[PDB]
Amino acid sequence: SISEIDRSYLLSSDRLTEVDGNTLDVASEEQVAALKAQFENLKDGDEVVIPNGKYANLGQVTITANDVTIRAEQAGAAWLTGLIQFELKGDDITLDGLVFTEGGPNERFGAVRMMGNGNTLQNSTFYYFNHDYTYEPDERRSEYPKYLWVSLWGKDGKVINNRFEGKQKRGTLIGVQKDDTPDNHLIANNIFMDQKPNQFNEFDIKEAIRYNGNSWEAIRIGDSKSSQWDSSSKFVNNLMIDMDGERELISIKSGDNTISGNTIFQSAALISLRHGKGNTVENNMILGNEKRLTGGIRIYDEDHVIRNNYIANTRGRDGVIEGNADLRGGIVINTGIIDVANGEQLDQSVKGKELNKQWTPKNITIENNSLVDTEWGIVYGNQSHRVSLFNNAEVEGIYAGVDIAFKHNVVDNSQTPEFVSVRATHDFPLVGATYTDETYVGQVTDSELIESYSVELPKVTVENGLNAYQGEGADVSKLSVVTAETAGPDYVLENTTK
Ligand SMILES: O=C(O)[C@@H]1O[C@@H](O[C@H]2[C@H](O)[C@H](O)[C@H](O[C@H]3[C@H](O)[C@H](O)[C@H](O[C@H]4[C@H](O)[C@H](O)[C@H](O)O[C@H]4C(=O)O)O[C@H]3C(=O)O)O[C@H]2C(=O)O)[C@@H](O)[C@@H](O)[C@@H]1O
Repeated sequence: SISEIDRSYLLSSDRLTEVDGNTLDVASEEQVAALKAQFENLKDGDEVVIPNGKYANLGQVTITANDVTIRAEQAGAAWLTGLIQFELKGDDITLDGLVFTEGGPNERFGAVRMMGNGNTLQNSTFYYFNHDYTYEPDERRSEYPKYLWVSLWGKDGKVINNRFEGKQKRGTLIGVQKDDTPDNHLIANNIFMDQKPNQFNEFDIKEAIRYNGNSWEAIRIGDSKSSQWDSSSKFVNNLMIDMDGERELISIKSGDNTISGNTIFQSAALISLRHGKGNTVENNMILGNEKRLTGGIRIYDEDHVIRNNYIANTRGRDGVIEGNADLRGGIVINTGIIDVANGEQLDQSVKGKELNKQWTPKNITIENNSLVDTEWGIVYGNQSHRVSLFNNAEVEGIYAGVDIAFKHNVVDNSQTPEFVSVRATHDFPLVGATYTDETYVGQVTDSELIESYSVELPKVTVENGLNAYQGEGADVSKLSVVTAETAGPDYVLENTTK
């Protein structure tokens, strides 16, 4: 039952083999060199099968061949340590069953740079791959370097059935580096665990905290320069546990993406529609389990669809680092810095309103969500933005969300009705908000901004440990918890080192 879920349950499956790292032999400098030549002399259609063992410091491994598979002889038993980057330049390259641990990326765009079309990373495990690369506050501004683990630069990439555990230095774990056309990447059925910041005193440098405490996402799809183009990528059916990197768990920074059906458990980080248009966030199960600074989804930009999510037991309103508009709750409609009600846009040529700034939300559909025991439920934004991560001046000119349509949502704080189910604010009234058959039980601040809603719960049943509200809220038929029965590789590792 929902409240009783824990990591052990989420991570258990009888399908999983144990791979003992202690039973693996360390390849010699000679054997590593030989493995390396094999990689680089591949012909199209070939396979490289890596004998069980631990292989230190492969370094820069460039794959130019098409239609090749690089795989462990036994899944999980080819451990790649020290510095390594697979740079996948050919099309239709598959990496399969690899382990990256006790080492770090040889170049900052990750252990795996998926640059061709149809590249795949599957059944693989990253375990605390935070080591061996220089990691210092820089001379210019005391900024620590961002190192990713996987990056996607081509088309039709798939990152499926992997485990990405313990990313604990700065940098997004997966980055999509796209161009002007749709990418159609699939990031699905992965396990993400234990990302967290400030494990190496990065935050001790107080003047640099706004940026040093930023760029710890689990995934970033697109970026500010590319954000006004469609990616059409999918982040679906993933299991995320104790992912606490930063304010954004997932940063969507491009258009037409799907972020749906993921289970997000005790993660102090929000799905963030940061830049770009027309993104859809549906059927996710966000189970905060009462952990501080958990939350659902925060929203900038236009045309998004947020429907049928189940967001439960979340806590906390204000992130610890200031000036980053870090306002949390179940669903947060951010302020931005442009007058969208009069058609204003962000624009790379307009000083102060560049594409990396804050697009006031507009034309948002928020329907059939169930928010259960959320300390801050639907939060209408009031943040004051800074000019940039590096300029701490406050922007004068802050606007509220526009044309926000709420329908059939249920915010059920019947357990602790002192919790704020809907946080409206006369400081920033929404413009053209509509309310259709909303149900809000618990505190509603500035309720006179809201035309109508019901304060009486429909009939409530429990189906599969979820609340089902008769005729309203998230349809529980569309919802299920992702566990290691479908997510992650088909093995677990023993005798690893952080
Ligand atoms: O969430 C907020 O309310 C808000 O978020 C912060 O803004 C966004 C902006 O896009 C900002 O520029 C910044 O993104 C940078 C950053 O450097 C990030 O790591 C990423 O870098 C990518 C990108 O492809 C780059 O071109 C690059 O060379 O490296 C990549 C990398 O992964 O290293 O994207 C760039 C960028 O595209 O501009 O942070 C963003 C974010 O965190 O969501 C900021 O306004 C913050 O104060 C505020 O909290």
